Amino acid sequence: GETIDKYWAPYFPKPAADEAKKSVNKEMVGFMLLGPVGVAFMLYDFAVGLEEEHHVTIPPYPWMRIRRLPGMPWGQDGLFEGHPRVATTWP
Amino acid sequence: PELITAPYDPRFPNRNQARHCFVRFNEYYKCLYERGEEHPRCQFYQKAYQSLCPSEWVESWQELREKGLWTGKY
Amino acid sequence: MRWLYSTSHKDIGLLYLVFAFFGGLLGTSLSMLIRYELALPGRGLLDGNGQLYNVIITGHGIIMLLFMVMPALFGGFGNWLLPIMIGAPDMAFPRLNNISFWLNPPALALLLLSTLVEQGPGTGWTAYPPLSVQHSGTSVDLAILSLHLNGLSSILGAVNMLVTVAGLRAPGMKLLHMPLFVWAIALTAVLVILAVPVLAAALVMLLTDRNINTAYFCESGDLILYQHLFWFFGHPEVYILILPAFGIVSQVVSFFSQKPVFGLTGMICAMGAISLLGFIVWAHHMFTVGLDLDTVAYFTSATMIIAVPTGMKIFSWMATIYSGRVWFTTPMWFAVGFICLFTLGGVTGVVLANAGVDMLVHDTYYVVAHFHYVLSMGAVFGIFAGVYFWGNLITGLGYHEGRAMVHFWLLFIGVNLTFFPQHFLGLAGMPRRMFDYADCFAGWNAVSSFGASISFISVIVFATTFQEAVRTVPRTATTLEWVLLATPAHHALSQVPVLRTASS
Amino acid sequence: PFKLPLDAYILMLPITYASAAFVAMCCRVPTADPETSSIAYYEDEQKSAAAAQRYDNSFKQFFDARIRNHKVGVFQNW
Amino acid sequence: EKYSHEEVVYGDGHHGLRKGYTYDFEHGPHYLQPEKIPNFWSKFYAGTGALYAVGLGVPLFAVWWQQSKLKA
Amino acid sequence: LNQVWMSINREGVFYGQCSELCGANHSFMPIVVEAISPRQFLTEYVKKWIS
Amino acid sequence: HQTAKEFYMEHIGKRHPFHVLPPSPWPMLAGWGTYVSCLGMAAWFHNMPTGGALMAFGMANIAWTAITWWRDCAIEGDMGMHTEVVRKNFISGMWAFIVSEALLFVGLLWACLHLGMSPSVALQMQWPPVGIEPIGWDKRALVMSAVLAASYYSANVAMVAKDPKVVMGALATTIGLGAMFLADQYLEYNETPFTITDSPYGTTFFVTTGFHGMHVLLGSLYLTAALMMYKRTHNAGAALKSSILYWHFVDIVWIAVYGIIYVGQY
Amino acid sequence: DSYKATDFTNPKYNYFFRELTARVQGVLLTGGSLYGTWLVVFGEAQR
Amino acid sequence: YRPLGDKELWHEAWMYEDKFGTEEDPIIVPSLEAERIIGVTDPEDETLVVWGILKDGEPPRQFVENGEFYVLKHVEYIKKVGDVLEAIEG
Ligand code: HEA
Ligand code: HEA
Ligand SMILES: [Cu+2]
Ligand SMILES: [Mg+2]
Repeated sequence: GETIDKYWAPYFPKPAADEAKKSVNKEMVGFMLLGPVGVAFMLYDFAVGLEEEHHVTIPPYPWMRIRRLPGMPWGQDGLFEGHPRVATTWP
Repeated sequence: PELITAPYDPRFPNRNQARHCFVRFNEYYKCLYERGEEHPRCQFYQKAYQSLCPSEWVESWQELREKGLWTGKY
Repeated sequence: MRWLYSTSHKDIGLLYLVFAFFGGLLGTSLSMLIRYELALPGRGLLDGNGQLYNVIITGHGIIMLLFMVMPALFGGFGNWLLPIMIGAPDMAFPRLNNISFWLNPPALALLLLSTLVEQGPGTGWTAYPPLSVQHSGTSVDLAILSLHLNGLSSILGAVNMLVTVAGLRAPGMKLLHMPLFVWAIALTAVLVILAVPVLAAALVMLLTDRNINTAYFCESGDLILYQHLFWFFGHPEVYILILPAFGIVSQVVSFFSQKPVFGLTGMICAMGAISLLGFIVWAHHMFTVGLDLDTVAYFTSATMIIAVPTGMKIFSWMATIYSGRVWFTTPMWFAVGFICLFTLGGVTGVVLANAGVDMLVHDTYYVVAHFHYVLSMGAVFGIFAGVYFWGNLITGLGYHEGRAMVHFWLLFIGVNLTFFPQHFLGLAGMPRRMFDYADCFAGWNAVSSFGASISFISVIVFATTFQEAVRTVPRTATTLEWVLLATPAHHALSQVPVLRTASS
Repeated sequence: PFKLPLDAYILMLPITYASAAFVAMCCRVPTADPETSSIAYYEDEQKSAAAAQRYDNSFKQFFDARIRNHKVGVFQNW
Repeated sequence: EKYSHEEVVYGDGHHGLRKGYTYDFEHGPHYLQPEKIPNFWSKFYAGTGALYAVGLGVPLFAVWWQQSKLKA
Repeated sequence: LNQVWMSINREGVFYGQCSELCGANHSFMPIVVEAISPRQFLTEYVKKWIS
Repeated sequence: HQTAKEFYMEHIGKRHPFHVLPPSPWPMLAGWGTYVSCLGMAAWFHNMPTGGALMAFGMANIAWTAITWWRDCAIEGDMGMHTEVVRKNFISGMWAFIVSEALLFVGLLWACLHLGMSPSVALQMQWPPVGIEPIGWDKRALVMSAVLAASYYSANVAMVAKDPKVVMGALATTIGLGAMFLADQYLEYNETPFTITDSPYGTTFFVTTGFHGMHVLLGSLYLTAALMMYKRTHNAGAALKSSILYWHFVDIVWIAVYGIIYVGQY
Repeated sequence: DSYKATDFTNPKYNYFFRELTARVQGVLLTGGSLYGTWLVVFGEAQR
Repeated sequence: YRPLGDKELWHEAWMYEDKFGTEEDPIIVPSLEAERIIGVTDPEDETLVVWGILKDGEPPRQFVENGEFYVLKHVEYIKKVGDVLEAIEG
């Protein structure tokens, strides 16, 4: 009950209850302007996720799949890369 | 006797002249596609890129053309 | 326990100073191999191993730039002196001040351990790709991780300094009554915060090029972008290392002239103008890389404007000594030697700032002579000026005056006869970072190698200057650290001093 | 923090000049010839030559008369 | 006791000489008292000699290490 | 592809080195330029490279 | 111990409003943990065995020491050691740290602007390179923009509110909207038709967005640690304000990242 | 009367967080540093 | 006292006094110990600062030329003026 924060408390006054609620309403107007619609579209996007497919193979251009060192520190393909898309045959 | 080299292209003003090399190399094959093979302008473009581009760059560009990895239309 | 778990700024500053002395010993040792290989044409003690020579110059340049000057000035004198000088009882974040130190022995250990791995990191202190990428193995990664840790140390220290200045000042003391050392340290902290993370970003790009097969500086990337980012860091870096030297020279010159500093607001505006212009002239290190003529034109015209505030500072130091009551001791000589020999290093920078002249002397020993003037006469003299000035306050030991003058004269003879012939070598066309040269360059290289031995012997004699101290009682001073006892207590400023304005 | 001394405005004139030159240099680069992400920019030879010659002439045309007069030095060394 | 929040916050209220110190550095008038360490000048010169030896001998060892690797 | 425009006033043999750090043998890449008259260049030297 | 608080009041507390710390062991352990994790990271780059394990061991040691340090800071904040001037010092320190991180992001986006605007002959002077399919702005990135703007406004709600329930709800809403940003970024990283080794476009995109996502994660963990301290005492002090400032900084960084990479195709 | 067992900053948890970790982590970093030094020095890179 | 507007409430005033210290009427500086460092500016130049040490039981002391005289007094509490006496507002 004799803490430093309480000891120096009267020398650092707070800068001066319904105005707080008015400010909360003012900020919540901008919150609800973009809040529910983004959550709704993101919850739609979580269910239209890894179901579509792409079969566009990419020719092995010199700027594609740089291998200045052999492989990667974790393995052969890239991280987070389920399906490589650059042609490994080329033809 | 007089020696003929690549002329100054106003389109390429910087000290790095790699783009002048590339555009002349591409204008040669565009001339070859459009205006025949023995047109004087195509020979002008050929001597123009041969005068600017290093031989290693050119041979890398024909191996990319032969492998099919050239992004030009023609 | 005391030196491992400390939260006091005075113990941490002393630890920084001892660390910086160790780094200076390492870079002195690495520099006798450079001068002992270069003494004669042909092959010396390195047996013609060029990769080992590149490793030696890279490690030596990095060590002397980052583990000697910055831990001595910014970390050593700033941490010990700033809270006493502004009247703060401690730092704003006392445990952040201990991690700002303790990230430096890991970085030094990584840098020294990269030399024993594979063939070492022979790239230069700038570490340009694709030479840094082409190095196979582990050494370059250890070197860049060492630079990352040292940059984190610097950023944490700068944050702690900037908050300690702004919020723990003595009552009544505004931003008009702080000494110029405090102003220099604050501006150095601002420069560190604005400049070091760009280097960190460039180094992360270098690791992703080396180990993740990315395309930053590569076949399909742009290698000039590395030089842009690195020198956008690196030109603020050399001003980070010289501003605390300016502050120490101001405090030393004002002390023994029995006078205040001439033009205090002009001094502060000059340091601010130096700090601001250091962020828009970085590309004078890139005149020969093939930039457009307009860019080179701007970077030529803007670099020479840095001459005006530095000249104002030098002339104000001369005006401070002017019309005073001057007593010449060992710190006063190191300041007079600073002002004399920093001017010699600064005027060659104006020559280098002109781009057409720089086409002849780029990557020659002319540049080496320039930056060993502004760093071995600018920062080393400033460091040694503070060691003899505040030494009995910091360490509790006095120094023998005769041996200190012997050390000053041996150093002054050694470093002048080392880097002055390198101007003539660089004008003639001797290139940098080479261990074998043409037969005609033998004479000035022999002279410079003779001078480096005198510099080494001067380093040896410095360890003999220390002796027992005499303690007296203070009454008055013009700065707060001279009314304290030698040594002060663990909690210096047991009561917080206040500044009272005179009444009517 | 203090009263700016009569020096500091004389410092601030070339400092403002250097800042304006830096801003103009950074601004004119995305209006230059090699900053085009296409090959079809160069197939219009009239516009590309006009743009690149305009990139040459500005900030160099101030110096053409003294380049022709060899005013390359402060003194006159023949 | 011995692990309370007050021990964390205000430290441990130790008074006097700590363990092997001959002077009180925490609460005495001087935080460094180099005239009270017994045999101080022997230890100072031994430590300075060790610092000089290591700081001048680490690059020599790194030169000898890299050249012993080639000569094999 | 960095371009340089150069015109030499007098004949002679001019020396140089490489001025960017590039490895262990950075010291040992010198440059020598031999300058001759244009009529000699266009009547004798270029006849060495006609196939 | 009982007189140690008495000694602190008599000699430090009653003289000035600033906090003086006892000796601490965590900076030394954090420094040597950085050393161990750097050795591990160097071994893990060049595919040495037991190198990734060493790097994870060092990073776990760093994280544990950082959590112990921050628990000590929260303990000292709950025994009333920090006055109002100490809390303003905390806010100023966070401002300086934010300026450092902003310059790091400026350096990161410098490379994106440089590489994207002038494609080299190695890319056959086409940006974006042929084969690379750019991620558009009229798709899931716009949903991320709306979500993160909502998180900005909800963190702005919690700064001015005085009801503890509204503050806790606004903090939880901002934390949950931040976690929805990351789980959607994971889906972008998995569905994208380019990798980090595919052109400077892929390199710059993945490095910049990865740094931004790691900052989103760190800000969300900071806001979460600020909420649990408000849950116990209904008083957070500097932990709430600094975390809201850091979250606003992340929201400001996202504006530049989106406008440069997703809109500008750089 | 202001501390629960669920509370992270409980005074009964101070020995585990502050005293045991100070020596356990102190020996773990020594062991990790020696092994990392030997691994980087005397190890062969496979990539 | 001087006007306490734009002053921090914890600054321990006496430094905000309306009195010029003379030899016959000095300024009494409170102290928690037997000695205390204070700082006096030069009356003809604000940029010049002199720090001195006052001792208990000593004659009045001047620090700068044509400046105030000061006497130290050892007290148990120093009035943190800004909430100590302007809250009293007597
Ligand atoms: C702080 C910077 C600093 C200092 C002091 C020095 C000091 C010296 N340096 Fe060097 N040097 C560099 C920075 C420095 N150098 C850099 C950045 C490079 C570039 C490397 C590269 O290109 O990659 C370089 C490279 C370099 C070269 C060029 C090599 C080449 O191009 O191949 C040469 C040539 O002679 C040289 C020699 C010397 C000599 C003889 C000294 C002598 O002065 C010896 C030192 C003597 C001293 C007295 C200074 C030591 C200071 C202390 C001991 C004070 C500390 C004390 C306390 C804290 C109490 N060093
Ligand atoms: C202490 C560090 C330090 C300091 C303070 C400086 C200060 C300056 N430097 Fe330098 N510099 C370096 C460290 C430093 N430098 C390093 C380490 C390198 C090499 C980097 C590498 O490793 O590659 C380098 C290289 C370097 C280059 C790159 C050239 C090249 O390598 O090819 C340039 C170009 O402009 C330059 C110029 C200047 C100028 C104009 C100043 C000015 O600030 C100096 C201004 C001072 C004066 C001019 C003297 C005082 C003024 C007067 C007495 C008034 C009268 C003057 C006039 C009327 C003109 N220096
Ligand atoms: Cu520079
Ligand atoms: Mg160079």
